[PDB]
Amino acid sequence: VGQQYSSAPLRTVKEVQFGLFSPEEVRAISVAKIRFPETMDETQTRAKIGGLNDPRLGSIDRNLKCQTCQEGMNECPGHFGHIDLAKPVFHVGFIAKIKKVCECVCMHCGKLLLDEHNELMRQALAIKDSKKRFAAIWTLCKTKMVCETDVPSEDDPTQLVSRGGCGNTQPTIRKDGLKLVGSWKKDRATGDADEPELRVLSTEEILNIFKHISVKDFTSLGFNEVFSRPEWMILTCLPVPPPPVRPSISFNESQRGEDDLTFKLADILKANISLETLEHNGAPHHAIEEAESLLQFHVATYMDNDIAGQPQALQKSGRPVKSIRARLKGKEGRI
Amino acid sequence: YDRKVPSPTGEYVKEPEWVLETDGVNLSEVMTVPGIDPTRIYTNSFIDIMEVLGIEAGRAALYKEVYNVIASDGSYVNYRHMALLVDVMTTQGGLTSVTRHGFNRSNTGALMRCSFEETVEILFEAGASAELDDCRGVSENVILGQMAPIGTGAFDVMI
Amino acid sequence: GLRFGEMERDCMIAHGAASFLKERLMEASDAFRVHICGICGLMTVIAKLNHNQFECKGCDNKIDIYQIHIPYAAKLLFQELMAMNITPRLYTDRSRDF
Amino acid sequence: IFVYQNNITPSAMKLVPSIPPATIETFNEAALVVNITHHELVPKHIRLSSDEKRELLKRYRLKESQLPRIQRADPVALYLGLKRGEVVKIIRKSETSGRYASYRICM
Amino acid sequence: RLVKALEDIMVHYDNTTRNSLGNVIQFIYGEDGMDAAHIEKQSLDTIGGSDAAFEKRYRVDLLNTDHTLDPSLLESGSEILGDLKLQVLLDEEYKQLVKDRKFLREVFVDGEANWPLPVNIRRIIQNAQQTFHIDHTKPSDLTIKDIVLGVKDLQENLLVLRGKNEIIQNAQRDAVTLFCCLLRSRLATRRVLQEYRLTKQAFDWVLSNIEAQFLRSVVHPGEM
Amino acid sequence: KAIPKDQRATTPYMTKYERARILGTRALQISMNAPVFVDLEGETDPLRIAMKELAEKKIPLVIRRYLPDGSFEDWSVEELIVDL
Ligand SMILES: [Zn+2]
Ligand SMILES: [Zn+2]
Ligand SMILES: [Zn+2]
Repeated sequence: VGQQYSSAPLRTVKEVQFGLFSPEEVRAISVAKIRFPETMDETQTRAKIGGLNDPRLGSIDRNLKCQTCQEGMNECPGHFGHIDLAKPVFHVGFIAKIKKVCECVCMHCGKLLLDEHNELMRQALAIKDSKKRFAAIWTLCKTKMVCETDVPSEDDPTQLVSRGGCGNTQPTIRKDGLKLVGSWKKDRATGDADEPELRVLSTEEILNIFKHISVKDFTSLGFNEVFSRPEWMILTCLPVPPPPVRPSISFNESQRGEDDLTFKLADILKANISLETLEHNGAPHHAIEEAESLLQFHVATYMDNDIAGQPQALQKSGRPVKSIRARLKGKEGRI
Repeated sequence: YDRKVPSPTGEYVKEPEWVLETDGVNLSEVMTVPGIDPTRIYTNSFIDIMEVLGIEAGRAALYKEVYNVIASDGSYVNYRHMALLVDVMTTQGGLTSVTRHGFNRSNTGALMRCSFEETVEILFEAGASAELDDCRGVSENVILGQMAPIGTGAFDVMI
Repeated sequence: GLRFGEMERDCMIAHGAASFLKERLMEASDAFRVHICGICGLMTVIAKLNHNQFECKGCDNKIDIYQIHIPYAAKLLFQELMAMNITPRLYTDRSRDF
Repeated sequence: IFVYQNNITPSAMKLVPSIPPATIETFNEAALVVNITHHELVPKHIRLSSDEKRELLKRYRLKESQLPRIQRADPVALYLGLKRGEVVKIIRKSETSGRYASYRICM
Repeated sequence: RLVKALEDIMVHYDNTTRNSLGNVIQFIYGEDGMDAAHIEKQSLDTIGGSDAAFEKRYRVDLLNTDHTLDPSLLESGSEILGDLKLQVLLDEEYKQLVKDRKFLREVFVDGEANWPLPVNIRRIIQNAQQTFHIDHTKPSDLTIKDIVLGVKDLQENLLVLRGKNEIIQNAQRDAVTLFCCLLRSRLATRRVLQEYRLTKQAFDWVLSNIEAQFLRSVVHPGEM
Repeated sequence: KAIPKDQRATTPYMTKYERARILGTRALQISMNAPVFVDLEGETDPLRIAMKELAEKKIPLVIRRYLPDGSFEDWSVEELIVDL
């Protein structure tokens, strides 16, 4: 539609695969490294820093430089950035999912709460529809809170068959804001085992459970092992959107105005910086987890706004907001 | 009832015959009754024909029925059309209704009329369950600025 | 009336006016040109136009790469969907690996 | 083929696949007083050898799942003892083209 | 609601009818590969009448004074009286007509003769009566072979499918069965000589024409 | 997945949708001051002109017909018979 050449064959899109970025992948694809929450100033001298919009990403001021791809502020498929998070954070839009999944797999061994030995469960496993399966399994096994070691065979209920070994009790999970809380107990009101126990299911716990689960288990669920691993519903590596995504408002020369999206990235980068600092220099133990819930907040904030708290900060005293669900909706409702 | 039938001389002859019309149904148990030609027995309940004679029969029935509805208005419509209807309504071995069965689908994709304004939760879920969109729908290709593979766009032009 | 609803859309599909449906239902947002990797449908292709160099890196592709047109909105939509860890793999063939 | 008169013990019914690979079929006498296949609305169903089937899917380049279907419990399929996977060629009359062959794959 | 269920079904280049999933709904559209707008109601004469009128009409017996082609109709009519090798052809023709009469009566039990089929033959003929100014006075310069073998080759060309293999070649035969019945019933030797005195050119023209019209009547891959 | 120039089973004729998309594209180019391969008998309209270039089998375009399986056939505008 524009001009120039391309030894590359012109073609139309026929299929479209939907998946989730693997932590590995985002790093393979990213061209930046992002460390500084700053943007274009180095001792006043205008340019950019090895931090945000600059490294290999596109440019501004009408400069044809950009990952040796040239072209300029136009005809430039903005290139993606990279940025490593300290402790693994959660992805807002999938939290609900994560639960539903945690309530389907036993904690510690990462094995489906119900096997083929269960005849009810067999029916839900024959269903060939992600929505249905994941729905049919969850409602069926969310009930059991004890990872069975043995289950009555297809024959005489007299003999029991050995299966996933770990009769450990399962927790009852309840969502509280941006975290997941669960309760335990040795039976329901059975001698010497009353009263629950409440601890917070961190992100590292969640990772081991989602990483130990085996393919045949994702299968029964809505995952493909190739484009979507449950473990990828939790963020490890933040993919950085290129400058055309978050343009920098400019009137003539010398006048601020960088998109609300670059602001929430400074917060994520800072909420990440103060986190690495602490674990390295002086770790006050459970006094750090408060800068961890901040990153967990700015990563959730930077993607969506619909919680108890609304981060409208920015440069205004008149609180505004623009995540991404907010941007997609405006464009999904415009199209 | 009248009934054009062949004559031994060859010409078709109007050879009238007695037929019983019923107001209630029990196909399974009337075929058996002796004295009747179990071959020609008919019902306007295709659902019962299917259960007793098999889906292919049902298909014929369902057509015979759809036909009469239109015919009864003096109207006429080419076979190919109702036929196609009757087939779609059949290909799965059983009689499938079309007056909206599913609340989600019938034969669409995860993008056409992104309804619910939840193209938000739909995309998140589509990422979770590695969804493979075929892009054969008009509006899905719109979002890609393409023509759908229909009529005019059902083939590529090249140099 | 005067809107172009599902109903007039159907009639146009019957007529088989494929390209008209595109011109109407679409939003004139000037088609954009992007370079896509043929192995992972992401817009991760460095198009060095002057040295015929493309590269996808991470994938190791300097040959399997295509060029496509899409409305600018489309492009942002995708990059945005990428910004949320969602992968809009764009592919150039229906004949899946099946 | 077991032709009962009134009904089978829901227990004796769990004794059908009890001897693979052989197959057991149950037919209620009443269901046989009349041969449905002789009905005026039942086209002729002809089973295809796995070879015939093979050539079928090839020549039309189809996934086994893109063929019209016939239920294993379907009356005509029960009549021919079809098994999930087998394909039937159905030759029917037509007011469009004298003959017209369709195919159905038992499930 | 109906449009929702079938909105994705189209006719593909293999002359098949499938939906967005690629599932086969009709191995040939409308079972005949034809396009409804190129169809018209025509009457298949062969079904109706007494077996007697059927015979006075389509029966030709060169080996028999009475029931042969009066030499007024044909140029080689006098010197054909008795051609053994030609009777074989006529007999094979007449046989085919009878097989058909039986077939049509098994399809349409009504005895009903009027059905929509592509190519209005009745017309093409009147379009030969006054296009070549044919006079029903002089004999035709038509050879009993010209007809019999001409009509027989035509059928090789109608074509709705082209697959070069066993299966498809049958489909092709199927999709065309009813139409040929009409063709054979109309371009039967007596008829083409005793009913509408065509000439080797008018007839050669008609044949040519029917092939064309028939091919324009096939459905175009892409029709939604 | 390609199919040799022989073995092509698809129709020898040009479908209306094909003859409709060709005239379209071609007409477009002509409207964009593109090289014309025909001798105008004094015709001004691009579509009008494309119909003539189609009429004189002078259109270097090729139609790639996709089967539903994925394979395809390539037919050059030139071959395709243009009745309609
Ligand atoms: Zn660039
Ligand atoms: Zn466990
Ligand atoms: Zn790549």
